[PDB]
Amino acid sequence: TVGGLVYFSSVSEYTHRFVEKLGLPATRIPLHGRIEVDEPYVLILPTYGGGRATPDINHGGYVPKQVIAFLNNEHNRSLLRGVIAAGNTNFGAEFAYAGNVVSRKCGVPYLYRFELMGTPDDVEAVRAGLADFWKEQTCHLPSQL
Ligand SMILES: Cc1cc2nc3c(=O)[nH]c(=O)nc-3n(C[C@H](O)[C@H](O)[C@H](O)COP(=O)(O)O)c2cc1C
Repeated sequence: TVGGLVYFSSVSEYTHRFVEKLGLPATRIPLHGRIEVDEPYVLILPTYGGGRATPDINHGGYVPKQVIAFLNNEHNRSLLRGVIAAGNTNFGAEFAYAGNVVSRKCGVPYLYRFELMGTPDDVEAVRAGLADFWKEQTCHLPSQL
């Protein structure tokens, strides 16, 4: 069984580069237009909209508009199981804040955060963490009595 993975990456392609390094297959949310997915997934997304030294989870701009639109589709949203976020620690209290926003507002675990295209340690930690994450779903199977 392949873990479900969905990501967004802008013209700078840093999240795309991270996903390529992961060695796990993934579906990219496009710059424009609707897509749909069919099986449970973890979302990897970068953070935009920074600037506010004392930020608030509800202030808009952190989550890419294409991700908001993707998650407005009830079926896509129903299949979201967790989030991994990227950013730049120079943003301080706003570092990787899209992960905070998605995890709190969609009620899913915040699995990991990283900077830019990620380090080798980030790649390894995400590969191991995703494996452990999907294994934990096997603790939730229906009764077969
Ligand atoms: C306009 C703009 C705003 C950004 N705002 C934040 C931010 O609030 N917090 C953060 O951690 N990174 C912020 N970043 C850094 C990006 O999240 C980072 O460069 C990321 O790697 C971009 O991913 P992408 O190349 O896949 O689009 C911002 C970058 C830009 C260009």
